Order: sequence, then structure tokens, then C-alpha cells
Amino acid sequence: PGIVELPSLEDLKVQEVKVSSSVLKAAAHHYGAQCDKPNKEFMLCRWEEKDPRRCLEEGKLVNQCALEFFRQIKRHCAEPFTEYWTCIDYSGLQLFRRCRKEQAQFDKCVLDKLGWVRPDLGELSKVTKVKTDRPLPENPYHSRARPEPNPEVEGDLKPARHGSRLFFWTM
Amino acid sequence: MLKYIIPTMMLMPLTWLSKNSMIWINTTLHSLLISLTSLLLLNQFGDNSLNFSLTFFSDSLSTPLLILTMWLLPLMLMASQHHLSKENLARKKLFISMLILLQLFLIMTFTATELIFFYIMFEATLVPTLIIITRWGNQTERLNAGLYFLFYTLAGSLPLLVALIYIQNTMGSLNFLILQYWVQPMPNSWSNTFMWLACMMAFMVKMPLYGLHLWLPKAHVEAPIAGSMVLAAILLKLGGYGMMRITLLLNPITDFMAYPFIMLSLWGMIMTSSICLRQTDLKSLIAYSSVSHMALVIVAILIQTPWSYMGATALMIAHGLTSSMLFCLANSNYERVHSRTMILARGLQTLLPLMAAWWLLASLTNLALPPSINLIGELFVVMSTFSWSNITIILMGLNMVITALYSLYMLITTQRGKHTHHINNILPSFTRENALMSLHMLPLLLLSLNPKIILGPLY
Ligand SMILES: CCCCCCCCCCCCCCCCCC(=O)OC[C@H](COP(=O)([O-])OC[C@H](O)COP(=O)([O-])OC[C@H](COC(=O)CCCCCCCCCCCCCCCCC)OC(=O)CCCCCCCCCCCCCCCCC)OC(=O)CCCCCCCCCCCCCCCCC
Ligand SMILES: CCCCCCCCCCCCCCCCCC(=O)OC[C@H](COP(=O)([O-])OC[C@H](O)COP(=O)([O-])OC[C@H](COC(=O)CCCCCCCCCCCCCCCCC)OC(=O)CCCCCCCCCCCCCCCCC)OC(=O)CCCCCCCCCCCCCCCCC
Ligand SMILES: CCCCCCCCCCCCCCCCCC(=O)OC[C@H](COP(=O)([O-])OCC[N+](C)(C)C)OC(=O)CCCCCCCCCCCCCCCCC
Repeated sequence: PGIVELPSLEDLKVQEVKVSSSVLKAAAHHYGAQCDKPNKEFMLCRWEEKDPRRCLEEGKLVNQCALEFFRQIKRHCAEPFTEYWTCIDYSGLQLFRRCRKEQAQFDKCVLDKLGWVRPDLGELSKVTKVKTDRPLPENPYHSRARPEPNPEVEGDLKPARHGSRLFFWTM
Repeated sequence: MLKYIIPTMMLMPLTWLSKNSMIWINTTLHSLLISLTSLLLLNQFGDNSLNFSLTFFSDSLSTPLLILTMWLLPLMLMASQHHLSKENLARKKLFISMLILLQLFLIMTFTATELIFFYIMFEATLVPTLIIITRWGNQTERLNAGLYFLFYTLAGSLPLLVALIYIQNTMGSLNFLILQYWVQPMPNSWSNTFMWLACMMAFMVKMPLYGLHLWLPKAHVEAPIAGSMVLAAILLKLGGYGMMRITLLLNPITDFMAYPFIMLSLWGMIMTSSICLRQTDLKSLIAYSSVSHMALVIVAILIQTPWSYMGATALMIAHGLTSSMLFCLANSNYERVHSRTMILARGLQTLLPLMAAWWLLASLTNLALPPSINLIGELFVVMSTFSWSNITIILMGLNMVITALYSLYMLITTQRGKHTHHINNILPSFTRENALMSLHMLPLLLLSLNPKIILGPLY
């Protein structure tokens, strides 16, 4: 069949978010609050195109928005954030319930200096709506032409011509 | 043909509601009325057959076999009531019911328009015949004879089922009236050869053919008298009827497939007649005589000329009456001496003169004495086989010599000579027995007067 069409290595180069999973988990709720729109454009493009090769520009916008998010954290509230993700990072399961005072420090400094509000319980799990400008994929499964079905039955059901026609049975 | 099927079935409440002393009188009376009504099948035409319905029809071939079949039932009832006098009443009614049921199967076997219904009725006629032989037969060998009679016929006829259903798939119909007009010529191949064998060997067994006839001097002997009468008179003629229906479909392959069976039957009519010259059992002598006579019907069907079919159907009707009467005469001795040995009772013309006159008439009609329809059938088959090949007159004339020899040897041994001294229970002839002999012989002698009603579809 056809040759698979991959993007080049220069199409995949982007400045990475080189932070740990506890760093990402510490500012996860503010990341969901502040980086909503390009992330949801990307995940809508990802569930509609069903192809990661059709989602590279949206992923690059995701990475750019995440980098601007952590640069906006680092300029204003770097030390309460470091105090908070170190305490998140200590735990094996990385509990949020173990670190509520460092969370209160980080959320206080973030609300005072950056105006960000941490979302309530239930908000990040909402199904939102996304205003895209790309067209809707007309055939994302690349489904070919379907086979035409067998013809249905029609007409009034007349009696059997001369019965069963079973050798001599006249009915 | 429903006007004969319905009274034949109404014989069953007529025989299961009669009084304990009335079950022979009423069944004889109403089966004689059905036999009187059986003459209405003589509305035949020289171009078209008497076509009743989609299921039943009757040409000029089936009609004499129908009158013979509807006539043979009262004669079986008269013949078979003396040896069932000591019988239980319910088993007596069961015997009469098997006879009535066999008549019912035969009269819609001959009139069957479509060939698979012919096959269903033709193999339906086994089971009452089997029950009559194996239940009311007299001696030990009735069970083995029932096995031979069943498993020769089924072994011949289950290939016939496959052949007929193949004709149903190829032609589209097994209606005989349709197959008169859609019959395709059957060329030479191996597939058409085994087609011909599957169509013919069932009726070769039922005629019987020489070599396939081993069921017959056991089934016709170990049966009771009504079973031997119906086997000699109708059930050997189902084979000739089925051959005359089925050999329409088997042309022109018959014109070279017929030769081994023609050799078998032309030699077996000599061999079985020579066997009759050395029989000690009288009922077996009449059985091998039946094979000897039906060999000519096999040859007459396979040479398939008009004279041969006319002689074959006249020989079928005439041999039916004659051989049925010969079995009844053998029963008339067996009900007095209680042995079928022919050399036991002798000199019976000194003791039973009218019975000896019936023996004389039956032995004359057995040896084809003119102007009987026995000789009409015999002579027409001889004419047509001389047209077939001129050398066959040697076999036909030598068969006629040996047939006269065994018929008069039977007559001289049973009726002539000095009477056996130590047999003192030779009663006079009953009115029942003399009436049985006369109701066989008098229609046979009346058919010499107007013989055109027993000469097939092509008179
Ligand atoms: C306004 C409202 C009122 C209107 C009133 C109108 C009616 C008035 C009369 C009232 C009574 C009606 C009765 C039924 C209608 C007539 C049916 C008929 O005769 O069909 C002819 C039928 C076909 O002949 P046809 O000339 O082409 O058709 C004429 C009509 O068009 C036939 O019509 P058809 O073309 O439409 O027929 C259709 C088809 C036509 O047939 C075919 O297409 C051929 C295939 C039929 C079956 C073949 C099977 C073969 C293998 C098995 C053999 C079994 C053993 C045989 C019997 C052994 C003994 C029991 O029939 C069948 O296939 C049915 C199956 C067979 C049953 C027949 C009816 C029986 C009713 C009474 C039962 C009593 C017991 C009878 C004995 C049991 C066995 C039948 O004949 C046969 O099949 C022969 C067999 C015997 C039939 C039974 C006769 C009925 C009367 C019997 C009275 C005596 C009983 C004695 C006591 C019991 C036995 C000991
Ligand atoms: C449709 C109307 C028709 C009217 C005309 C009738 C046509 C013929 C019908 C049948 C004729 C034979 C019946 C008698 C023999 C059977 C019974 C018996 O043995 O009784 C002895 C007894 C006389 O003897 P007995 O002293 O009392 O006691 C017996 C002795 O103890 C000891 O007895 P035995 O052995 O010493 O004496 C028996 C003797 C023994 O003699 C023989 O066995 C020799 C016979 C053969 C050689 C001679 C004939 C050869 C052929 C030439 C003649 C035919 C063609 C002629 C035409 C011109 C040329 C072509 O045979 C005769 O006397 C019979 C004479 C007639 C023979 C016919 C041919 C039989 C031979 C076998 C078949 C041959 C081919 C078929 C021929 C068919 C002809 C129609 O006769 C009677 O009591 C007779 C009773 C009434 C008989 C009625 C017959 C007809 C019944 C039909 C009813 C429905 C239709 C209405 C017409 C009714 C007319 C009355
Ligand atoms: C009484 C005892 C002896 C009974 C002997 C019975 C006759 C002997 C031969 C019977 C052959 C079997 C039935 C054949 C039916 C033919 C129908 C038909 O369409 O034929 C053409 C068909 C042709 O096939 P077709 O019709 O599907 O092909 C299309 C047509 N052409 C050929 C043009 C392409 O024949 C066959 O398929 C095979 C026929 C021979 C079958 C061989 C197996 C049976 C062997 C004989 C058994 C004999 C009895 C054994 C038991 C004895 C007692 C215990």
C-alpha cells in the first residue's frame, strides 16, 4: 500500500517543558485555569482529526502557552512555588492533602500578584465548547465507499402458484 | 379415481363394525359391488387417456389391472376364510384390513399420474403383503421369505427413487402426461447407463427377472392363500406396469441396454419351466411357472413393439387369473392333505370330479390353449419376438413344449393315476371352493369373447 507520510525532524522541534511531574502537578489547577483555550483547541483537534500529524501546530501552541505559564510563575512567585512543589515531590503518591499550607501560600501569592483563581471542585472536569477555525473532518476514518445493500421486498403477498409444488401435493 | 378410493376405505368401517359372524359376508358383498363399479373405467378413447384429475388418471393399460385388482379382493376373502376359521376375531379383522389396505394401495398405484406417487404407493404395497406373509403364513420359513421379499424390492427400488428425483430435477415434472411431450432422447453414456439400470432394476425384481427371482418360490409358497393370490396376480404386474411407464423415458438407450435382460429372460423361461418339470412342491411349481410366464412379459417390454405390449398386457391379465386359480387349486388340496407335496395325493379325479374339471381347465389355460387370452398374449409376444429376431422361435417353441409338459405333468400327478390308499380325509368339494374356481375361470373364458379390453393403450 501507500508510503506513510511522517513529518520531518524540524517539524517536531519545539522548546520543551523540562520540569518534573511534581512541578506539573503543583501548578496543575492554575495550568487548567489559565491555559484552557489552546489546550482545548488541541484536544478537540486530537479527538477530531484522529491523527497526531494533523495536530502539530496545536501541540506547539500548547507548548508555547505552557512555557509562558511557567515563565509567568517564575518571575513573580518562584519561591512559594518551589516550597510547594518540593513538599508535593516528597510524597510517593504525591498527595495534595499533605501540603495544604504550602498550597495556601502559593495560591495566596498567585492571587495577590497574578490574579489567578484556583478552580473549584468540579470545574476542570467540565465539558467545554471550543471555537475553532479549521474545517470539520469529513472522513477521519478514511472510510471508502460502502457496499450497496441487498434489495428489500415489496409488493402484496400473493398466494403460492398451485400450492407447494412438491411432486404431487396440489396444495 | 376417488369414486373407488372412498368405498375401498369405507370397507374398513364395514369390516370393523360387522358382527362376529358377518365380517366375511359384508366384505365380500361390498367388494363385489366395488368390482361391479370397476367397469366404469372402460371409458377409454383411441387417442386420449381417461384423465380424471391432477393426481389420478387411467389409460387402457391400467384399466384391466384395476378391474383385476378390484375383482381379486372378494376372491381372496372367499379363499382365506377357511384356514382362518379357528382364528381370533380381531386378528381375522386385521387380516381383512390388510387385504383391503393392499387393494387401496394398488388401485391408486396403477392410477398414479405422477411417478413419485407411483413409487410411494408401489412401495407401500410391500407392508400389507409383508404382514400377511409373515403373520398368517403357515410354516417356519415365512419369516425368511418375508426378509427376501422385502429386501429384494427395496434394494431394487431405492435406486429408482434417486433416478425419479433426478428426472424431477432435469425435466421439471414426473407427471406421465407431461413426460409424454417433454421426453428427451437418452443417449449413450455411462451415466445414462446407470440411469437406465436404476429405472429398470426395481421392476426387474418385481416381475421377476431370472436370477433375481429367488424371493418368489419362497414368498409365493410360504404365504397364505390370499397372499399367494395377490402376489401371483397383481404384484408381479406392478413391475410390468412400471416398465411400460418408465420405458418412455429410456429411449433410445433401451435398444442396446435391453440385450442382457432379454438373454436372461429368454433363457430363464426355459430354465424355470425345466425346474417346473422337476418340482415336488406344487405351490413352488406354480411359483416357477409364474417366473416362466413373466419372462415373456420382460422380453415383450424390452423389445418395445406394439404387438409386444399388447401381448404383454394380455399375458399379464391372463396369467393373473390363471396363476391365482392354480394357487387356489393347490390350497384346495392343502386343506385336505395338509402337505404341499405333489406326489402325496393322487388319483383325485376318482374322488373329486368337478374339482378335476377345474384342474383341467386351469392346466389348459396355463399351457396357453387357444382361443384364451393366455394364448393371445403368448402368441402376440411370439410374433413380436420373431420380428425382433428369427432365431428366438426356437426358444419360444421349446418354452411352449416344456410349458405344456409341466402343466399336464401337474394335472396327471395330482388328478390321475391310482389314488393314495392311506388318505381317507378327502372331503367332497365345497360350494365355496367350486365358486372360487368358477369366479376365476369364467371371467377368463368370457374375455376370449371380447378380448379388446385387455390389450393396452395401443390397440
Ligand atoms: C362452503 C363450506 C362447506 C364446503 C364443503 C366442501 C366439502 C364437502 C365434503 C366434506 C368432506 C371433505 C373431505 C375432504 C375433501 C376431499 C379430499 C379428497 O378426496 O382429496 C382427493 C385426493 C387427491 O385426489 P384429486 O382427485 O386430485 O383431488 C380431488 C379434489 O380436488 C380434492 O381437493 P384438493 O385438490 O383441494 O385436495 C388437496 C390435496 C389433494 O391431494 C394431493 O394433492 C395428493 C396427495 C394426498 C396425500 C397422498 C399421500 C400418499 C402417501 C401416504 C398414504 C397414506 C395411506 C393411505 C390411506 C390408508 C388408510 C387410512 O389434499 C391433500 O393433499 C390432503 C392429504 C390427504 C387427505 C385427504 C382428505 C381426507 C379427509 C377425510 C379423512 C379420513 C381418512 C382418509 C384416509 C387417510 C389418508 C388420506 O385423493 C387422495 O389423495 C387419495 C387418498 C384418499 C383421500 C381421502 C378421501 C376423503 C374422504 C374419505 C371418506 C372415507 C373415510 C373412510 C374411513 C377412514 C379411512 C379408513
Ligand atoms: C357372454 C355370453 C356368453 C354365452 C356363451 C358362453 C361362452 C363360454 C363360457 C364358458 C364355457 C365353459 C363352462 C363350463 C365349464 C366349467 C364348469 C364345468 O366344468 O362344468 C361341468 C358341467 C358339465 O359336467 P357334469 O356332467 O355336470 O359334471 C362334470 C364332470 O363330472 C366332469 O367334467 P368334464 O371335465 O368331463 O367336462 C368338462 C369339459 C372338459 O372338456 C375340456 O376341457 C375340453 C375343452 C377344450 C377343447 C375343446 C374346445 C376347443 C376350442 C373350440 C371352442 C371355442 C371356439 C369356437 C368358435 C369357432 C371356432 C373359432 O369341458 C366342457 O364341457 C366345457 C365346454 C366349453 C369349453 C370352453 C373352452 C374351455 C377350455 C379351456 C380354455 C380354452 C380357450 C378359451 C375358450 C373360450 C371360449 C368362449 O357344466 C356345467 O354344469 C355348466 C354350468 C353352467 C356354465 C355356464 C358358463 C358361462 C358362465 C358365464 C356367466 C356370465 C355370462 C352369461 C352366459 C351364461 C351362459 C349359461
Ligand atoms: C436388487 C439389487 C440390485 C439393484 C441394482 C440397481 C441398479 C444398479 C445401478 C444403480 C446405480 C445407483 C443409482 C443411479 C441413479 C442414476 C441417476 C443419475 O442421475 O445418474 C446419472 C449420474 C451422473 O451424474 P449427474 O447427473 O449428477 O451429472 C450431470 C450429468 N452429466 C453426466 C452429463 C455431467 O450418475 C451418477 O452420478 C452415478 C451413477 C452410478 C452410481 C454408482 C453407485 C451405485 C452402484 C450400484 C449399486 C447397486 C445396488 C447395491 C445394493 C444391492 C443389494 C444389496
